[PDB]
Amino acid sequence: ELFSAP
Amino acid sequence: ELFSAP
Amino acid sequence: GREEFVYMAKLAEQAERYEEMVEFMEKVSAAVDGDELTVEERNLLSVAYKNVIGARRASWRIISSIEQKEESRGNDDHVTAIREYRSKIETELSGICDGILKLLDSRLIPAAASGDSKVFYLKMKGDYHRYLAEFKTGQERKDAAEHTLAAYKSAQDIANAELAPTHPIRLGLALNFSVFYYEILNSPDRACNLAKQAFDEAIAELDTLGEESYKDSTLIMQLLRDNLTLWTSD
Amino acid sequence: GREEFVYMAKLAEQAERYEEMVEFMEKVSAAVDGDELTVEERNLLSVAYKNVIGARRASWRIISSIEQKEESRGNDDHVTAIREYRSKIETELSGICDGILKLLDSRLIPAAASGDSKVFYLKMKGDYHRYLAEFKTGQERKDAAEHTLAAYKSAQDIANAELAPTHPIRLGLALNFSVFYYEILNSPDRACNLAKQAFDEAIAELDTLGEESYKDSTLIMQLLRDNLTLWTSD
Repeated sequence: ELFSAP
Repeated sequence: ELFSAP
Repeated sequence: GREEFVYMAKLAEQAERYEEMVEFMEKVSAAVDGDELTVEERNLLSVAYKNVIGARRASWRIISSIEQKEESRGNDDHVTAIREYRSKIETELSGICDGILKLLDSRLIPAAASGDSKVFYLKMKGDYHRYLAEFKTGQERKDAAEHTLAAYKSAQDIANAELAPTHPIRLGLALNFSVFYYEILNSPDRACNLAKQAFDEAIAELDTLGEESYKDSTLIMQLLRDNLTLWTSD
Repeated sequence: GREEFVYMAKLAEQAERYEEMVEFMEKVSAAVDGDELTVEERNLLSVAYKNVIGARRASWRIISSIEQKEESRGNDDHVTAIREYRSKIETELSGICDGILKLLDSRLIPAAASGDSKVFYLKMKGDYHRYLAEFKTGQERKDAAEHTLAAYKSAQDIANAELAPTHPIRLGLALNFSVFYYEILNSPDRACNLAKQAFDEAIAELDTLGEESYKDSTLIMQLLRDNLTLWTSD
């Protein structure tokens, strides 16, 4: 559920 | 936007 | 071996690498000479080709819209570039259909021993001749439309004779056959009549159901209604 | 040549044929000797690579999970087949990372003339070295981790000195840098502090943003918060 940059 | 069989 | 390639096909599916899923099932079919694919294998093969062709169909549609818009603007340089790109997608579409049709004509259809399998594969043959008709032109389009009508109408004869009106395969054939009428043959009336007929024949014996068997039938029947709803109000 | 291959990249994007979008953007970067890619061209190149690598990363994750379940509680021949398949996905991952990293080291980073573009391309270098670190082992992982931190730290130095704390590129760098700490280096404390620090320094001067730039900065900052919320509860 961890996000990085788009 | 018609539907054919799955 | 058949078992190994089935497992690889399931790994490719999970990974959503459907081009490789096609290859693994292509090898499952080769390992099964004469004998029929299992329901599981039969379904994996169709899931493998559906996604593969589904992506190119999506691409072809969006590219065609862009071509027409650019034609309306007069950008000849853009239209030239779009047509060459569309032609590339059409070449892939042709190859994907040729692969499954070659397998259907030479192995799967000849080996189908039950009405169930006969209506499944013939239906699939019509489906992939229909996809060809979506983009082909001239004689190649008419040849594809006729192969579709031949395969669908044949599959229909067996379905009415050996499959219950609620059988998912029979309902799926009627749905796709009706779509074929509307989109390829531009016969909306024939499309609505077939979609309603297949639906009415189903509701007649629908209440004679289990509890978890008509999950698949109800799904197809709702699609028939949705298409009818759209076709009836133009 | 340049303008034609940009258009082709845009078509490939609409078609969701991203491997071809990479090829078109590779030809764009080759046609731009010394000069910098436009913001439009620069953004098309990362969307292309982002999606190409994004697919294989998704595939690699699911295959790895299946390998571990089979290894713990299942057949060894299945594990053997999975490992060969995972190894094929890792070869594609390596190839994709290799393509953009070569382009970054030999053209894009050398040609970056503003702090804006320098942080962008250095941040990208770290991103694709990080993607290598996600699956590489042994020396290749160590080499990837070292290159990521070097590229991120370099980028951070320029970002702090020449980019506003609300600039999306600077915020994106902080987000990915913080993810690198948590996932690759297993340094949760440094991950949380860098995310909070980049988030606090942003909220301080968020009043200066307009309405089209307030949307870009608030999007990255919400991701920083989401990660912090998860990291702070472990």
